[PDB]
Amino acid sequence: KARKSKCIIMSKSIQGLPIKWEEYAADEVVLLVPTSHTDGSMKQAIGDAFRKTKNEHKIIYCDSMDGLWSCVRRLGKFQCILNSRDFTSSGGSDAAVVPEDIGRFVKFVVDSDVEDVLIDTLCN
Amino acid sequence: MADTCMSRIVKEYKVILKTLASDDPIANPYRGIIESLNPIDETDLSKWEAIISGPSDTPYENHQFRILIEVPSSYPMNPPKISFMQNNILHCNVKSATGEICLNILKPEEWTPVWDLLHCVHAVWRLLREPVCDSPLDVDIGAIIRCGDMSAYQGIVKYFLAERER
Repeated sequence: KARKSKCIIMSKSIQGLPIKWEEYAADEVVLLVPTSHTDGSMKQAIGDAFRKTKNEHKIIYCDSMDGLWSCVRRLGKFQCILNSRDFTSSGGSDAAVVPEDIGRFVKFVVDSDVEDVLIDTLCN
Repeated sequence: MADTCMSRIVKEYKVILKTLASDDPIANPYRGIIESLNPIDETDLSKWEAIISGPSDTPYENHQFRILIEVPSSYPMNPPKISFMQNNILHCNVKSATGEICLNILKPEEWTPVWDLLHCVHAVWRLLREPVCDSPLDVDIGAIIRCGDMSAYQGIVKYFLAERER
């Protein structure tokens, strides 16, 4: 019933997930968009699901990764969900996408390649 | 002292009342900059409160801000201590958790007793439209600016202010 505050990094794969976003717009989540690692703007549907409840301030676009990780720090949300497979040139996982620093400001970090786990976390 | 302090603040209080009561921008240059500046408790002239409106074309636009002013008994030889409410604002030069403000003009080196409370609160306002991030109190917001990530800068601030109201 009661969920933790999340900080979701919205690369290609996470935007692509089939999540009913209107269900979560109301909670304490923040969506950080890495525009540096997604060419266009963020999926129109995700934006619309948040605007619809006046929760459009929960979306943060980010020009630079250094900018994105600074946000993570300052927000200090409980969870931090991401998929490191999007930021590497070699398609696999590399724990070197998340600065060694982050363990200080955030309780739980999910870095997942598998769809179920990502949907499991963001939906509790 | 406290006798030379008190007669200053009484002079300032008159000037504050007069200027803020006008709705004409020649007599009131703080139109839309300073909404109110009064002493918290009429009887205690040493603590004061101001409400400012955030500067245009910044992430602080369209949100008011309450400021605490503490006047020392050795004022105006020494500066007043000025600070925000706790967990009220994110800024390079404001330590959000305490409210503390880094304003160069309030530093012992550069304080001129010519300045009064209105120039001070204005100097706070001026600071929101233009931050110095070489010496920041919020290292994280500082490093955002210091990377030219304006998308993040306006995003996190507008986020903070929006959740402040809810």
